[PDB]
Amino acid sequence: SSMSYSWTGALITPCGPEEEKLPINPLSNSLLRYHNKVYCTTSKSASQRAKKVTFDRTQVLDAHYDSVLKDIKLAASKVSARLLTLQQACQLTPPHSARSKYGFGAKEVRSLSGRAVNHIKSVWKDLLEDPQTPIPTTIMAKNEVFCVDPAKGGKKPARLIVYPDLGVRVCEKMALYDITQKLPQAVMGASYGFQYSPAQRVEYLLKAWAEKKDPMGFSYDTRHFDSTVTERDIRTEESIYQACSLPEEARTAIHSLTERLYVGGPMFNSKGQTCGYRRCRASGVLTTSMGNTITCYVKALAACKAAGIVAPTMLVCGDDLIVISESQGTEEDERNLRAFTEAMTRYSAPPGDPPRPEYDLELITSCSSNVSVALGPRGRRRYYLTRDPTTPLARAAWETVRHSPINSWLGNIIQYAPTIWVRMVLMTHFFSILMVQDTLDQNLGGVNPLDLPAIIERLHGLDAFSMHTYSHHELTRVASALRKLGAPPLRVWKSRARAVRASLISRGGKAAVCGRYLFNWAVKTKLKLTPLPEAR
RNA sequence: AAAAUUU
RNA sequence: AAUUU
Ligand SMILES: C[C@@]1(O)[C@H](O)[C@@H](COP(=O)(O)OP(=O)(O)O)O[C@H]1n1ccc(=O)[nH]c1=O
Ligand SMILES: [Cl-]
Ligand SMILES: [Mn+2]
Ligand SMILES: [Mn+2]
Ligand SMILES: [Mn+2]
Repeated sequence: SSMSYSWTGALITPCGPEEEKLPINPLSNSLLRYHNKVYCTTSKSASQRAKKVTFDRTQVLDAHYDSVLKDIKLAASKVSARLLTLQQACQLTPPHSARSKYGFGAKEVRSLSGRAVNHIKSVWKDLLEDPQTPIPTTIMAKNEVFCVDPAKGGKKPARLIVYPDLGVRVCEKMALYDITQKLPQAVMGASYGFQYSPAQRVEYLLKAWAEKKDPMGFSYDTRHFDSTVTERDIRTEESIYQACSLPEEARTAIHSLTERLYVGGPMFNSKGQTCGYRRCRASGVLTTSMGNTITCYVKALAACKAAGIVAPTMLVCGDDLIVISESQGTEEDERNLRAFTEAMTRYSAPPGDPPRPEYDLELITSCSSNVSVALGPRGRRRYYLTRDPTTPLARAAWETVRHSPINSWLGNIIQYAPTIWVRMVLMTHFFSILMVQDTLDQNLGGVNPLDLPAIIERLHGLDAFSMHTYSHHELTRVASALRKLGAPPLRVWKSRARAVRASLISRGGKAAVCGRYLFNWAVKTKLKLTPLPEAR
């Protein structure tokens, strides 16, 4: 029935200019050599993306769907949710949010300039009066950095971002922000992934695993999820929103956004031409994340039911899903998973790669990450979260006139501090760089490099400084990724680390603490690391 | 472009 | 600011 998009043939033009790497990358040329492999997805590539996501959806629901949808509305209605004042919504706007066509941007919105507020007032008026005229949206290519992979095609084409004008974005928040804060957790409970921290994610998975007599796990991800979302899914989304206690004024705003924006509309490129027409999710609207998550969850819980998955414990984040169930033997597990996929496929959520039962927690990947295990200081098993370092390393080498990658180095150091690739490679590089630069004291992304030990002890536990005996999968994957980007292998990073360590120690102060906690892995005779005052 | 988590 | 979807 529904085509996902149609296209005039106008191009998807760039919003800014898309910078090139330069013949010299002075921050990362000591980190890796293969700079030719590191690229940013361009707007020229958007054409290729559009072909891959334009297709005809058909959808066939069933008693299991209906049943799951019903139960989900009974959950929804134990929720009441308020409108947000025009003003409170204005100030959830991000500081750099793309400006409005009507002569103001986010500074004005956040400061409640009166031109901005009056335009927003009229926009909300029109939402309440007119509940049908479609609302124009802008279409743009997302710029992100990867490492080329010739196995899987060369370069990925850019994903498509589709969004309404700033005025409209504020009105969405007025109508729905409060819902986004309450509905998913109410509807999905413990299954709602975003509620958890990484530590909690890991623990939730181990508890789920431990409680099965005989566990089986898998993960699922939908190919081009936003384009698989049907008009009917979006209206069913509305009807889930409506099932809460709402002010009548919200209901009209919800219903109107739904019919005017969410289910479809025309799309314009940055130069103003009509680009095409859309009848799936616009990724760029306030409801993108909540919607995806709720919709994914309905389809998934139904498909579990269609396929016989026993005692499923779920975890859902957007279109990404893990299910840990009671195995019915491998012959049955294979068959049930094929059934799961058939169902999701009927529901219009077809797999990127077909899923597969697993019986070892390390082999389940979701949101480009997985759980792994090492040994702690006293020899106890320590479970932690990690990932292929390929992309983060490529992003670590993205230097342009307009972009430094140092913040990315730090981001990953914090998020993945227990991993062997952060501890040996990124930490070593980061500290080496700043020492020589003599900018340790300086803040970056509102964090002081010299706090890191406290920060990591707070977030990952003191065990992140003493972990050893990493897994084969993890050693293999790391070695393989450093070889792939032409970076030095782990032994060299051991040498560089000893030096960085010595120089930090002999600097005294917080540096020396950094050098002793972060790099104790690097010395032959360890120290005994005690908790840190600063952390509690 | 939107959200969540981390800080 | 970082990461993720
Ligand atoms: C664009 C999205 O709606 C997207 O389709 C969905 C699932 O992401 P995915 O990583 O599995 O990609 P597919 O589209 O399924 O190929 O998460 C949203 N999403 C994802 C990435 C992003 O920057 N913004 C976004 O709103
Ligand atoms: Cl231990
Ligand atoms: Mn997907
Ligand atoms: Mn309605
Ligand atoms: Mn996904």
